[PDB]
Amino acid sequence: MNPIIYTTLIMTVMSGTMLVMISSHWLLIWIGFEMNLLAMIPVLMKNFNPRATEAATKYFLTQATASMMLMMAIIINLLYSGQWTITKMFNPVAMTMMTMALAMKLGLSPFHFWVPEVTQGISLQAGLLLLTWQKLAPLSVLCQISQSINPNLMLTMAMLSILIGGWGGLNQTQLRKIMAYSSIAHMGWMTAVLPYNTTMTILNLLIYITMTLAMFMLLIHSSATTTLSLSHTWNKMPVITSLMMVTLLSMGGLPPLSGFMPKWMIIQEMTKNESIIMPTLMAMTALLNLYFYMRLAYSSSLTMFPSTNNMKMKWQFEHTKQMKLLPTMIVLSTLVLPMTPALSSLN
Amino acid sequence: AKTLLHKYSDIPEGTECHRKAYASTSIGGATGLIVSAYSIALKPPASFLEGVARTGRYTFTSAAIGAIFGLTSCISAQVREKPDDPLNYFIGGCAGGLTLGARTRSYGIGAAACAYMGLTAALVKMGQLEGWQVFAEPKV
Amino acid sequence: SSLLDLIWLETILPKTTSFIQMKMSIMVSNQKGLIKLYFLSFLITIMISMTLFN
Amino acid sequence: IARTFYDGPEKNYEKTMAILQIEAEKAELRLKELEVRRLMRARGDGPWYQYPTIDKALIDHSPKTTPDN
Amino acid sequence: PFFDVQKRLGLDLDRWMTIQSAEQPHKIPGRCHAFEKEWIECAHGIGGIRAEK
Amino acid sequence: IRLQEDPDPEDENLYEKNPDSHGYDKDPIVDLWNMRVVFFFGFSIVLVLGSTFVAYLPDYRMQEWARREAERLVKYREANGLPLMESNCFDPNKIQLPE
Amino acid sequence: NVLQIVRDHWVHILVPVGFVFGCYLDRRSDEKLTAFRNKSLLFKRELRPNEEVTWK
Amino acid sequence: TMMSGRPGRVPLQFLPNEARSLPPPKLTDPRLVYMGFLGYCSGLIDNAIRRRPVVSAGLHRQLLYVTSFVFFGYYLLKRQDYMYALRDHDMFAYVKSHPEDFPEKDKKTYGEILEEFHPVR
Amino acid sequence: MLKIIIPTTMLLPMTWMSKHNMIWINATVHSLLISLISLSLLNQLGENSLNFSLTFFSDSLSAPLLVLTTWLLPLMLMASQSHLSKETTTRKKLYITMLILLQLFLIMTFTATELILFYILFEATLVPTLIIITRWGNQTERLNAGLYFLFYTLAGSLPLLVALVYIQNTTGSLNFLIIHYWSHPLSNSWSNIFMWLACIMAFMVKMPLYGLHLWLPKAHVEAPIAGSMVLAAVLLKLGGYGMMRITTILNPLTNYMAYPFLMLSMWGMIMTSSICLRQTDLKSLIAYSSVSHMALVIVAIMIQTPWSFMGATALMIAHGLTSSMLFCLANTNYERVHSRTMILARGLQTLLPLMATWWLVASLTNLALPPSINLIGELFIITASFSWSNITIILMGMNMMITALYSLYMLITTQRGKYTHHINNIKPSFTRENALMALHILPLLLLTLNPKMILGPLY
Ligand SMILES: CCCCCCCCCCCCCCCCCC(=O)OC[C@H](COP(=O)([O-])OCC(O)COP(=O)([O-])OC[C@@H](COC(=O)CCCCCCCCCCCCCCCCC)OC(=O)CCCCCCCCCCCCCCCCC)OC(=O)CCCCCCCCCCCCCCCCC
Ligand SMILES: CCCCCCCCCCCCCCCCC[C@@H](O)O[C@H](CO[C@H](O)CCCCCCCCCCCCCCC)COP(=O)(O)OCC[N+](C)(C)C
Repeated sequence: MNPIIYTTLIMTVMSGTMLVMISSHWLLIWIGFEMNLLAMIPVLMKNFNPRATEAATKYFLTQATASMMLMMAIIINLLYSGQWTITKMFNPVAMTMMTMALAMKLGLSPFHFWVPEVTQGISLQAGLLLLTWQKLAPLSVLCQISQSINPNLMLTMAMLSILIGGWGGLNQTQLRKIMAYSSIAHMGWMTAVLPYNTTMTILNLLIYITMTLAMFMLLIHSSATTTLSLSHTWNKMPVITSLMMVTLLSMGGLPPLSGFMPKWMIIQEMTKNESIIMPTLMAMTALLNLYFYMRLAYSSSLTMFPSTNNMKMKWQFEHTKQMKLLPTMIVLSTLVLPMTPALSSLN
Repeated sequence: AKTLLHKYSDIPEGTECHRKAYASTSIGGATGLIVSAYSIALKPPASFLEGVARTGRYTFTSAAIGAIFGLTSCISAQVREKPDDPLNYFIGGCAGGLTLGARTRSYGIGAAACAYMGLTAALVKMGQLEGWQVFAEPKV
Repeated sequence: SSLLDLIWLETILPKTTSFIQMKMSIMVSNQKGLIKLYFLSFLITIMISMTLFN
Repeated sequence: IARTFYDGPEKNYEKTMAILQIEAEKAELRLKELEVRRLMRARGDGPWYQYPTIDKALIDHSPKTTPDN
Repeated sequence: PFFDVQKRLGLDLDRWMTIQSAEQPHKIPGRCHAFEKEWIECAHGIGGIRAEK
Repeated sequence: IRLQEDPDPEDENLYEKNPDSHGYDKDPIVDLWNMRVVFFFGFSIVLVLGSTFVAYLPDYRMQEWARREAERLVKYREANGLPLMESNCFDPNKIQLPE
Repeated sequence: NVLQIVRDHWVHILVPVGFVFGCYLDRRSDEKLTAFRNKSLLFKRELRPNEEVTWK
Repeated sequence: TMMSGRPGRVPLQFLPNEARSLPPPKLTDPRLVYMGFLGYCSGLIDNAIRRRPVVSAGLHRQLLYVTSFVFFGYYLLKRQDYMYALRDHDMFAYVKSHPEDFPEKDKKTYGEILEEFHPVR
Repeated sequence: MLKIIIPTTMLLPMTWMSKHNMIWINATVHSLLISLISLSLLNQLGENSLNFSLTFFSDSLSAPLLVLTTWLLPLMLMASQSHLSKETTTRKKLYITMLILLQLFLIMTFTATELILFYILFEATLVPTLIIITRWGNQTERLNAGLYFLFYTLAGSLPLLVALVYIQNTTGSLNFLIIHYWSHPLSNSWSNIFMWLACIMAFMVKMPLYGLHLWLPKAHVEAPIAGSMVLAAVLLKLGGYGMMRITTILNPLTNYMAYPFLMLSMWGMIMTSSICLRQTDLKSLIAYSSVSHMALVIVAIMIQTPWSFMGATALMIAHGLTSSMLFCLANTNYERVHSRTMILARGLQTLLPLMATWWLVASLTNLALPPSINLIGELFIITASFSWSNITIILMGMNMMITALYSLYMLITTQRGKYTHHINNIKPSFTRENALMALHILPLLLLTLNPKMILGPLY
């Protein structure tokens, strides 16, 4: 792929997402979704191999089905109201269709399998862009249409996402599948808080995006896609492993790190609405995510795995490409708990 | 599902134990049917007869658990003359757990299910008494 | 020491929970990666959301 | 020791009074804010939870093809 | 979520098409132009909750 | 063998190189000064000075003040025939019972 | 020489200056809680001729 | 969304004109100092990742880190203070304009209030 | 409190900027200076607490714990410099940084005035401890020990977070002064039962309670010496401090909800002493003795009388000092023979006399020997339990007998008898080890001399 073509495809993905986030018309929002998917497929297929082709095929099928359901919901809403503006939807059936379509686009359970499948299939840069941006857009649509969300359906899908992400991440050994299940669990948390505070949804989105960017860029720096490949990083550049360890501790929600702020604020907000069982279950279930984060931390930094002999040549050579904003993402993902009241600025 | 739950709740707590058992059996059968549908979808059977056998096994297990829970809880509350008491729901939940253990042929599964289901059913009764809500309506 | 501390206090709280989590993790992650299977799952989920949720 | 390292009891007493006043006022404000949020979300008659409606400046009032609009 | 670039910049990208009582070619009226006009003028400026109530 | 692994090193004795070792550092001067700073600061400064500071901490708990107030109250109450310990902490006139 | 001693033993002032700065910040925090100074019913009194505040 | 759609809100405005009447954060704000600390930590981590001397190398780069963090932190603090002041303004306005919803209550003393006593024995 | 907090945050850069061979010296000297500075917190008032600012306050309960933490840091530095001779400079500095962060978090925890900030800090204490255990532990089981410790603590503490945010929503504040002054009775309801359960269970897991304590032998046995010292001396006291703080708003529900916990504490105190009688590992014996003592502290806090709280505070301070000293002695023995088996090394009285003296004094303090503050606290708790009921005396007497039995069993097994013939690498005791033992033991005797400093606010 030509660099000009790649940058124009990235620009087109961002253009689709921005069209979704600036449009006041359902047709224009659907157009933005379609443009985003159309420019996103080749990004997945950039490094051509059967795994990448299969991941792109599964992603295309899922997103096409979601777009069909979304346009059906738009049409049904138009039939009963004659309105194209994105507001509270006027038909419960259309609202259910839209909720299911946006949940499928996000990867909320039980629409999650494509997330680990595609994330394993595609490279690290593709997975980073996929997770971050393709969560960025449908959450914007949901925040706009939150006041008509069915709380029962939204919270059911959110709790399912949390449980399934925890269990899948428990089982996986592949780093990309681990990141995908982490994404599923975090999306569950965000959509669980969504029907109450879109501000808390946005706060969790920002913190999750920062932590995910830091983790993916650390993986790209170490060029490790498996647990054992990451187990050799301590013998080449031990600083990256320590930074990954503190980022993993933050992503598990351990105080006083940045990952505790979204969980804390969401639990507080849901408690304000007389919800106790759901916050307690969500808090207890995240211990699975913390467990497999800790298991990954044991293999990479807290213990020394055996290495090989060509690692001496690797010692002799130095990393060339410089990650952009990696130190900033590492600092923002661990040390911004004292800056919590800025969510009012986020309001 | 809402209609079945409404029927079960509308039947009074300590009376009409046969109707309570029937309603709980219907709820359990619906849950088992949903579980069997998801199981067939995700892990396809080797044959139509094997799929029907799996569906029947799961549905009967769930329905038996529900019937035992309803019978035990209603009869316990009736004989003890203490409605609105979580102990009856705990006894029903442990009875359902023992039924699940018998169905799966495992003493350990039966004991763990008795403990967990009894605690869960006691918590459900306490929530009904105290006004706890799982999917709380937005406010504030 | 043995019967209570090393056996039953371990069996009740920490070991049983870990076993349940491992079993559920295996159950969730044990997928053959078949779009036919999980799209049938999608159809079931859509039908359930349409009917059982009002 | 008292002269060199410590102050009188009046300082601690009155600082405690000031701290208590601040914290009590904060608690009152928090409860009142919760009440205000509940009322505003239930009624929609304040500046909060004003979900957008359709602007009436978009309506075209010019005469149409048909007299009856 | 919604960055109202149209309102900020004074642009009109889809508001012309949002409703059926807006400016139509050749002044062709909608089927329910009067009813939509009445509802919009009722619900203008009071928010979704009060508009529905 | 399954790896190219180092042999487990022999235990290192600090007394072999330095017979008069305090067990702090391999370097003799560093070890001696570590001993000196630990002993001086810890024992002398912390133990002695903090112990005498705590012993001569001013009576901010008002134990002696309470004893003197009790002496005055006992003297006054036994001089006037009043009970030494009052029956109630507060004033029943200032307390308003429900009907 | 003398330069090396300062080059090596300059870290021995960090904790003392931190203690000094902590005392200063404690004074700063105390001076913000002076809204009931000489206003409690227990310790209220008239100021001496040559003082402005009861405590600092 | 609580304060989204508030009347008179200009879209895409980080700081409106009505925020100018609030006290700006001091330059010695502890929050600003913490933002500068975050910038310094980012510079140290950058040196560590690029395998330069962590404390000595790249003084200009570390200074730029600290300065950028302080700049964005000052503006972020201004916006946060404006939003909290706006929240308090709206709350007080609603309380004042709904007296029947927020009525004053007669204050009784503990000599009149009867509280049950639970002995600890 | 900033005059104590800032010097720790300055210990950090001093550690990272000192030379390679001066880190231990500088850290020890300045830790001792900070401890001396923190000795000024003991001057407390008889009416109320020391309210420095809106964020931090000190009390007759917080002051001894803060002094104990600040005194414990340099001893941990001495032990760590003992066992980390061959480490690299960067990793030595990282270990010192972990210790400094732990001390800072503990100080802020003990002085935090709000329950939510207290929760944040007392949960932040987990990360340095977990890193220390799972990174500088000697054996394979350190990973499992860290997992058990972390998950026990977090599964206990998350419902506490939910309860704290709920209480803030209900009452308007989590400030301790406000919740103490504005406290209202807790009616007998399922919701109040479960709120009480959330708070008490979090702190009980921290204690630990009997039946929730396996993580304690796991972590204490497998942690390095400094980690073992901090885990027993201070980190076990966060649960007791929290219970003595939260129980303000949990009345009168504590009269009825405390029965299962009291029964568990008493019976498990007996059971853990009996377990100590039959331990083939010295560290495990010390850990189970810690469990028994903290069970007694739980009994005191649950019976919740002014005589019980003073005993609880005194016993917490005494247990911290004694358990730290016992762990240090066992670690010196381990550094000799590279094994934790109790019966491996014998005749250590004829091989090392002054260490035998230190063992004797530590064991005599471990059992309640008058007039030690250990006995003061235990006797106050026993008297309060006697006023509570008159069979608690039977249980306490059984526990005291078994405590003396296993303490003297450990002493006789390790020190008396004839030495192992084939162990010929037991070098004479170091000045550093002797100074560590002396600094462990002398403050305990001075506290015995002046006992009102550790009897808490109820004195
Ligand atoms: C200073 C206290 C900080 C407290 C925390 C604050 C937040 C974090 C600090 C910001 C980031 C700092 C830099 C990080 C990378 C450091 C790399 C390194 O080697 O550094 C050595 C470096 C000197 O060595 P070098 O010659 O440049 O290069 C040697 C090679 O780097 C030699 O490298 P190597 O090849 O030997 O690398 C191997 C090593 C590589 O290991 C590392 O690089 C460790 C550091 C990176 C890990 C992550 C750091 C934290 C990032 C944020 C996460 C949250 C932090 C808070 C967490 C709280 C809960 C735990 O890996 C291992 O040893 C693996 C085994 C250990 C793994 C398990 C333990 C992991 C612990 C993770 C948490 C650590 C928290 C504290 C970190 C303190 C770092 C100084 O010293 C420093 O960087 C010291 C810090 C800066 C001091 C500035 C002083 C300025 C002048 C005085 C100012 C006085 C106050 C001002 C006011 C006015 C007074 C008058
Ligand atoms: C007239 C000539 C002078 C004009 C001056 C320019 C006027 C302002 C121009 C603003 C830039 C031009 C537009 C560029 C995009 C605008 C982005 C921003 O300005 O908009 C604001 C948005 O500001 C950002 O949201 C605040 C950024 C806060 C970043 C931190 C988040 C808090 C994290 C908590 C932890 C903090 C850790 C420390 C961080 C370093 C509000 O816009 P709004 O239309 O209403 O948003 C709608 C969506 N809502 C309602 C749901 C919010």
